[PDB]
Parts: sequence; C-alpha cells; structure tokens
Amino acid sequence: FKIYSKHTPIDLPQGFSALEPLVDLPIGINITRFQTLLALHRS
Amino acid sequence: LRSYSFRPTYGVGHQPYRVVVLSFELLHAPATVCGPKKSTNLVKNKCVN
Ligand SMILES: *[C@@H]1O[C@H](CO)[C@@H](O)[C@H](O)[C@H]1NC(C)=O
Repeated sequence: FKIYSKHTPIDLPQGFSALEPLVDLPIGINITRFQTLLALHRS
Repeated sequence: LRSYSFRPTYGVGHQPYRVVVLSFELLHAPATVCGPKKSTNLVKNKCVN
C-alpha cells in the first residue's frame, strides 16, 4: 500500500508537478472501497 | 490444574528451567525480519567485486 504526496503552497489550477513516494507498507490487505473523514463545525 | 513447588534445595531434575520457543517462517509479504549482512569496510579507486 503505497502513498505518494506533495505539499505545495499557493476548481484546480493549471500546472505540472511530479509527486514523490512517502511510505510503502507491506500489508497484504485487499481494497475495493474507501471513504473520507472531515472535521465538523461544533463551536 | 495442579501447582508447582519449586524450592532452592532441590536436585537438577526438578529445578525450574526457563524455555522460549521461536517459531518463524516467511509470508509472501515483505520480510519484516532479516539477518546480518556481514561487516566489511569500503575501498576506493580499485577494480573490485
Ligand atoms: C484479493 O481479492 C482477489 C479476488 O478479487 C483474491 O483472488 C485475492 O486472493 C485477494 N488478495 C488477498 C491478498 O487476499
């Protein structure tokens, strides 16, 4: 399970930038679906 | 369930021995435990293997 990422400070804009590997995890796990997590408004 | 009665006056045939069992094998996952790569220095400017 590999993750590539990049953090560049400033609808998506227009440009080219290659992303570098961060981690590589020998898990073995199968994936068919995913979701996301968000920080709600409470205060 | 029975108990033990270890005492420090016993003979060798009853003294409590500590035993640990190392059961290890590979999986098709990447090997998360290797061995030693033999130590050795590094030379320069020589045709070497
Ligand atoms: C992932 O799912 C496939 C079937 O879609 C299965 O054949 C395969 O063995 C699974 N992989 C693992 C690592 O369980």
